[PDB]
Amino acid sequence: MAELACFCYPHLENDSYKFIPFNNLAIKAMLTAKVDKKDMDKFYDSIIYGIAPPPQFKKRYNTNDNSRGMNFETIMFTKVAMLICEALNSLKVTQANVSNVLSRVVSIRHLENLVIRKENPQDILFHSKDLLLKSTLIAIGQSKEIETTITAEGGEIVFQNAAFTMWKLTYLEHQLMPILDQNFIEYKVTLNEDKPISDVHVKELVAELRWQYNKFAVITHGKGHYRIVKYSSVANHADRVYATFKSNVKTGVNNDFNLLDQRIIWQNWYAFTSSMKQGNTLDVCKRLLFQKMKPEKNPFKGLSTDRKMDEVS
Amino acid sequence: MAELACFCYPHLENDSYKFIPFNNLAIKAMLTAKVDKKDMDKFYDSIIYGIAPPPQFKKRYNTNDNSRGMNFETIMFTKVAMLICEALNSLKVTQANVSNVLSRVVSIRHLENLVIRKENPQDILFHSKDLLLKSTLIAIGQSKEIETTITAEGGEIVFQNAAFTMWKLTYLEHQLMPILDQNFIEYKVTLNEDKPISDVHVKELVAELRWQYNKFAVITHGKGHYRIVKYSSVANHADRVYATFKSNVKTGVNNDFNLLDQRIIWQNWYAFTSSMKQGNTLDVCKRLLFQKMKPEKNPFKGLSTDRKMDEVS
Amino acid sequence: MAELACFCYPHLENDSYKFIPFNNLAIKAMLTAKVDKKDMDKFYDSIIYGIAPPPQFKKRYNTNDNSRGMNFETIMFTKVAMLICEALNSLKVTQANVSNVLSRVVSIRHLENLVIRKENPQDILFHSKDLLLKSTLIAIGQSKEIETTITAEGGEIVFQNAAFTMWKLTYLEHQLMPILDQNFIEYKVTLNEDKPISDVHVKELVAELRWQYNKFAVITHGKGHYRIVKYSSVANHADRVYATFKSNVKTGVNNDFNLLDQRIIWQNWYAFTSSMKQGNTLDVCKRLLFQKMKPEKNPFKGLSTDRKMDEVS
Amino acid sequence: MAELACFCYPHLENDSYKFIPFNNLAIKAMLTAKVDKKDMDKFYDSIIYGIAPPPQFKKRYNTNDNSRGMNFETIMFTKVAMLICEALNSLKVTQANVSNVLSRVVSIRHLENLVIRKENPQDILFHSKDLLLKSTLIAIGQSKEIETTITAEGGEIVFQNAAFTMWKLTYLEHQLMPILDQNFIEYKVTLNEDKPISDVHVKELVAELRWQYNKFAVITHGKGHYRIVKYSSVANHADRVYATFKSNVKTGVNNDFNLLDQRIIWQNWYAFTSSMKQGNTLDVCKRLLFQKMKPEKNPFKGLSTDRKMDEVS
Amino acid sequence: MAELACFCYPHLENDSYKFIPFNNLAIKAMLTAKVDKKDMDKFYDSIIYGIAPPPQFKKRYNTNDNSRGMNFETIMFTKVAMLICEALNSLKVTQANVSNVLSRVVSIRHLENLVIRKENPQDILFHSKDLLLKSTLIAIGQSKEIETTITAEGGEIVFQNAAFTMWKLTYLEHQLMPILDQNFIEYKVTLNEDKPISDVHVKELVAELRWQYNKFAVITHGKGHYRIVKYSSVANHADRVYATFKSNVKTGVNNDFNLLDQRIIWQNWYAFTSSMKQGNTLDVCKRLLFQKMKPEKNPFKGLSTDRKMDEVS
Amino acid sequence: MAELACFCYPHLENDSYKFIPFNNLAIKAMLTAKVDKKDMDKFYDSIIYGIAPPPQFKKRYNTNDNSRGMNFETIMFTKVAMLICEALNSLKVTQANVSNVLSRVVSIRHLENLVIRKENPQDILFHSKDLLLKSTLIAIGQSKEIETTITAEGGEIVFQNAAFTMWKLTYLEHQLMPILDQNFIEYKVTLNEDKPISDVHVKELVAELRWQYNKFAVITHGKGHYRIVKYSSVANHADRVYATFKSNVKTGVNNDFNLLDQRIIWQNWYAFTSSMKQGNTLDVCKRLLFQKMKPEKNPFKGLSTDRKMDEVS
Repeated sequence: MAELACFCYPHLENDSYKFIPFNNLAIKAMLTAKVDKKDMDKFYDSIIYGIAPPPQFKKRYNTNDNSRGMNFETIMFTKVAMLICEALNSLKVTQANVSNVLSRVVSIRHLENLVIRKENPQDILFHSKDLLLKSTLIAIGQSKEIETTITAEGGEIVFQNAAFTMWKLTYLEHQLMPILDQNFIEYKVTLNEDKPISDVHVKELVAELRWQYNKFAVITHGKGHYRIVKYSSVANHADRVYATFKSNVKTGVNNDFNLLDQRIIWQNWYAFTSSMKQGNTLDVCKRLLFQKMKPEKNPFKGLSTDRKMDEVS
Repeated sequence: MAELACFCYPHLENDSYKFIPFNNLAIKAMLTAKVDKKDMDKFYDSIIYGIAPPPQFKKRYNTNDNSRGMNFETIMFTKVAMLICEALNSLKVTQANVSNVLSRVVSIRHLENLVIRKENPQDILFHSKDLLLKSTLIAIGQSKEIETTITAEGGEIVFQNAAFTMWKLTYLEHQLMPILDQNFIEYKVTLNEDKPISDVHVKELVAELRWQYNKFAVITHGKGHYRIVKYSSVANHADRVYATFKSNVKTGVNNDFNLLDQRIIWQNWYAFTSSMKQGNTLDVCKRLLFQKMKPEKNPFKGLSTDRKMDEVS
Repeated sequence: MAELACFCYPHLENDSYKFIPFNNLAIKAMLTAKVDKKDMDKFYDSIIYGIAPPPQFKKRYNTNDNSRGMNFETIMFTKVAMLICEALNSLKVTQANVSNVLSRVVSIRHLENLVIRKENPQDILFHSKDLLLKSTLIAIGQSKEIETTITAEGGEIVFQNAAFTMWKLTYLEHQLMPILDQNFIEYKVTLNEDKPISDVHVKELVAELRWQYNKFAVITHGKGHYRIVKYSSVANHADRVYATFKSNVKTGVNNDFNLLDQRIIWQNWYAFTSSMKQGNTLDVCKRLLFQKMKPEKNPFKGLSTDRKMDEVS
Repeated sequence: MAELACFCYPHLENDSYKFIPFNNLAIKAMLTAKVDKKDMDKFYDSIIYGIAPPPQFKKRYNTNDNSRGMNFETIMFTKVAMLICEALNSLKVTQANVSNVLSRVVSIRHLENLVIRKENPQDILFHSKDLLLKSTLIAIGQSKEIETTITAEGGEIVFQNAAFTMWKLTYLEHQLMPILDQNFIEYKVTLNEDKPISDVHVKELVAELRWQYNKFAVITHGKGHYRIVKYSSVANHADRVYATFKSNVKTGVNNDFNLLDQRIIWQNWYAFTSSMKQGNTLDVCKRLLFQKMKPEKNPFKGLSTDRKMDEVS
Repeated sequence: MAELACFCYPHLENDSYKFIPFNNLAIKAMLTAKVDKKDMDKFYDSIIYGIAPPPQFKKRYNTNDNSRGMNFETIMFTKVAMLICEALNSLKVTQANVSNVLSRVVSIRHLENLVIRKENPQDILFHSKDLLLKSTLIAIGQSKEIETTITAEGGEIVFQNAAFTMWKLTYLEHQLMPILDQNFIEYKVTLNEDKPISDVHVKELVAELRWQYNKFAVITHGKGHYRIVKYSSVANHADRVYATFKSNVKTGVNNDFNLLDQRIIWQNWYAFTSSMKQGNTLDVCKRLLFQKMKPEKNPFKGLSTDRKMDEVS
Repeated sequence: MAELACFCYPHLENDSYKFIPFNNLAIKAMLTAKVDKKDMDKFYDSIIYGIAPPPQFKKRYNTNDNSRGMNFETIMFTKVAMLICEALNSLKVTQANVSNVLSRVVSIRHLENLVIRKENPQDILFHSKDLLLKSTLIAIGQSKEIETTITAEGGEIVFQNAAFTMWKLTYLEHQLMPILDQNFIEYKVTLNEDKPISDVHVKELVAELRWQYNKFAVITHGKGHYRIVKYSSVANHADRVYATFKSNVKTGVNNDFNLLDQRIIWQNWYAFTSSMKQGNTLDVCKRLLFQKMKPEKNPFKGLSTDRKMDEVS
């Protein structure tokens, strides 16, 4: 949600730019400041604690009368900012890229989960110093790779095939920006290797997404991995994928919606996304999300019964 | 599991019999006693605390080196024994019925749940003094009525139709005899009124037993209510309904297996019970419980999709 | 240990005497008083809290610089004093018996255990009002009865025959005068009915006193019940039974040592007590307590092996 | 109980094999995997946390619906695996021994007790680096030595002679695989030096195994040390020594049952083991374990009386 | 310190006056009120909680910015007010005495200690209903009696003669108005019966006031009992007895200073009080309190040595 | 109380002896051992934990059935043993001194207080490495110096003159061997510099030992410092100084009783010690300790009055 500027600021090192985090006490001194409408876009200078983000980012931090910001007063904020800076310092920035590299939108939950991944002494982001850089660059947005299992967000593995991996997103026990709804449950399926999947494996995946998580729809936000989210939410997700697609007339990213395997996606979401990709307006697209239909929406018929009978014995 | 003798003893009151509970300290004094094999079947007399159950009930109480008994040292034991005695004192017993009324098998969990029901100041067993007597007599076994909603065991209502009621059995947080497996989940469906159910109501029940609890099979132990238990258990239940049916060559109860509505019972369990009722041996009956089949096992096709589409909006 | 005067005082009610307890705050005011050696034997009058025991009982209560008294500041002291008074008020005392009824020696632990017995809603001292009077009169010393099971001290039944009963003395968790040694373990065997015991029962008792408690000697202090105490203590007990026997030249009690069944008592203690009863001096008696001997000290040979073989299967 | 493969896996280092432990998070990812019945015997590869034991070891780890595995999620699992690997890395393995060195059966409790021994800064396994290697190799099974006091399992010394040592096994307060029965008590006697014991020392041992632990039988599982276990268990031990002896037709170990000193072993167990060693079937062997007999089963008569008389004074 | 009006208000009952306490919530509503300087002396009427003391008593209750008031929000305030009202309701008041009976000065600590005395089920103020009335009337000031032991303030008896009684004032653990100095220790000696004391008793008192409390001076504030207070305070007491004596030109009480036994009072305080009683000014009186002198200030010489020698043995 | 052998053992290092402490687990293994009466005086060898003190020191350690030993299982035991060894390693011992250097009697409380002194980062035993050696050698007994302030035991300074220093002994909050009596209070006065004290300083000391601690007698055990202990104890101290003096016919120490300044010592103790030094028997010496007398026992008369008058102002 938040931009990259809320976490770090650029400091020109006479060849290229360095990036330095903020202090929570420098932000706290900015929420109380009184600056005029000529200096909202320039970084603030709290004499005692250093530089602070510009004042226009007021309503992005958890003040007294605010709850839609992030808990910047936490030990996790510093870790996430150090992660972002360590990533951006490797990637050399130029004098004409700074304004377009600190203005990108990132998911703070993704970054916090990467932090949690890199501190597990038995992970592989804890040993491999290059995999962590690749993961962080993918999360930031300055990379052209696809999020696979080895650089995925993280969570808790609840199913592992020879080609897929299901993670359970632990967004309730976060600190920097936890989910406030106490009824949140969500999963995601990431591919192990970017390559054509076989047919015996898609069946082992769908025979588990139908028996265990049957109250959950399989959708995708465009990139190369599926998201498992309950039906009573599929509405709000549609109104959130259409915005981003429509908010991409600002050409800084080419909106290349990667419609994944149709034998796995919910047929209604496949229809809606195919329409939205072909260039149809909103209200004619969401019409395809609420339309009842049962024409051939079961590729692999005779799956749940097999699981029942294998469970009995 | 335990008999009725473990909870109370008969005391002849010169017209008919009275029934009096035991003391936990009188039982504790019996587990340590040393009686010879002529007096195992006669009640014990612990000089200080009164009468105690016969010594042959040694391995029915939670000693130091035992865990398949009941926690008689608890405040719930006294409540359950008082309940049993208050029920049996109403029903007048004769000098030739005592040996056949304290030798019946009861479910201690059923009695404990009745106790929990009668102490809820907003129940109806808390006001109506006759409904509690009917419920307790049904639980004991000295009644010819069917367990309906108004005299059911109890638990926590998770679904209520116009004709059915689903209860969630809280067997883990019991005291007298809790379930030791920490993965126990089980439900039961009881009818509201003993009368023919309509067809629009069976559909509202099956449209909920297929969407929410899809990993659970619908079985029945013979009486007039369904039990919802997970598939990985349907084996052990079959080996437990066949014993009781086979252990009814001792004619004190006429084994009248009430096969309930076939549109609700799992078809495999319906076949197995119909066979066992027709008088076939065990191994040819359980053969019908593991046989894979999908010939017309969906009376109401097109139900889960309706629930999906009603959930989306 | 303490006398009966430490718990109650006599108040003349113009026909016979009444007995009234003390106040702990009246005793506390006496430990600080300053009385001259003419009024040590007369009751004290603490103006604010009433009468207090005579000052000569100074070193009988737990002061700051004392630990061989009793915890009179406890709720148990009041209960024990009320028990003693309720017993002595029934037994009518005369103007020439008061000085010889408050000068008797009692075991405070016995009285506290009686108190604990009478408050157990499932005892029989809790119902029968006459059994409690008999028990308390036996404990005080104004009765000519023998302590049987039904009026015994109390504890925790660890074995119950058809003729005997073993109790485990809980002297560590007392309040009025607990045992300070944290390695104290002791039992006592009381007879159920005062009558000749059979022979099949003495064998069931000795087959348990040899298998379970083999590190414990069976002794007796004179009255009609056995005491099971470990060998490393049998010395101090001998020096305590000989004193009481020798301190009975003051004829207020006829020392009638009831040597119990020789097939149960430790042969050394039987010899020592028989000698002391015949009128031999101390050092020639205790000579029989340390003399090694194995001439026919096993009446029932072949007992422990039977228990081993019954335990194996 | 568990094999050596559950703790470590071999990694070929181009001269011989290295051995590396597992990660608990790599095992947790294997219990959820879905592998086909061609790859059950090959190590698993959980992309994120590394290698994991083969899937055929499913029911060897404490899952949700399991309790007969080990608590692999504990800090003790890692210590035990590091111990096993440090032992096996010293002993050079060859390309034709790996399949027969990770398939051996070990006692996890033995290994955990060795771990507890090596971290006591005042032990000798804490200083001597070679004694720890000898102890661990004895525990694993790749050594031809006998477990003496200096390389024993461990516990708490409750008796120490000039030739023997009694340890009290603390199996209830373990973490990797504690005993679940809360009535477990067991001891073991190990020899100090492998050499002929004198006669004045066997008497000091038997005079303590008869006075203190009289409810305990002295048995042996074949190796060079005695085990003190209560009689109500001697049945289950017999059915467990006979299996291992009978399961040694697979010649990888020569079953050399070292019947220890007959003056110490329970005569029934000596007879049973001598029979089973001579090659008699089970039911004729266990016949000698339940047969009552008292022909000359007391070599040193007049021992307990000496202890009584030494305790009195 | 506080007046009697702070605790109760008069309500005319058409024959004489009744007295009713206040509510703490009615006082809290008065501290916030805004009354003009015509109604400071008339009782306040907080519409919701009733009558409240006049506003001129503002700085007599513990507000936020105050600590020299009393903790009126405590359960002790209500008890003390009920005590005062129960006393004043017995004593019939007339239409020309109300203004002079609620304007008296009382010691709140005295009243709180009386409350503590009357709730001790083993006191005598707990039984005798007339002694409590006498005590409370003495404390208030509407009685012509002398505070003896049986109606004394209270505390903890630390010494009791045949004629005196020493109490230890527990002013630190009060609630209504505790002493804030955490180094406060003070005693008082009250006479048992108002009658001439013997000579053997004054010696037993002075032989204890010289050995135990030697750092404490014996003074008196005028009434019939001694106060034991440490020397570093005898200054402030002198400046407090002289005020009250000088503030008695307002003749509502006849200042009759009862100089007690000169063999007990500190000679300097005896001289100072005799002077102040004869009618000398302050600075010439306090001159006699700091003058060093040792002419015959030991009536009973040879006392501490006797106590030493009695302590040795 | 304990000897030096209970803390360390000698190990011959081929030139002179080294000294090494014990392990608590090596002592625990010795209390359970079974050694014959030829090897009681030779060090024990617990195979697992090393050397252990000889078995004749059984009743010197806190077992289960013992309380007159020391808490060897504490972290303080190791510190005290390390202190003793570090002291004895400096002082070179010879092959004919070991038996007479580990047989000396030391006060364990003194050593524990030295340990507490050396770990205070603001002491001087924490900086000066030679003062700690001098202090420890004085405590052990291998030095010919007098305990002055700079090498004193320790405690809490409650008075400091220009020539004396009073310490308050904190023996209740020790760990290795605390005082069990909860009414223990004791002080000691040590000289600052070994040199003749003036006369204006002895007066400042006695004017404080008479005002504050008047219930305490000033005694001395022979060395160069006074001990302040309450009168009710002066008996037991006399029976303890006479033993040591009489137990010095074993000439390993020349009993040189240093009778200190007579103007400070209690005159009775001065008389008793002078007698015992002149060579009179016990019962004629203790006669001088209980004799009442007041002939010129006040050198500085007119001291307490000065303190009163200085306290008033």
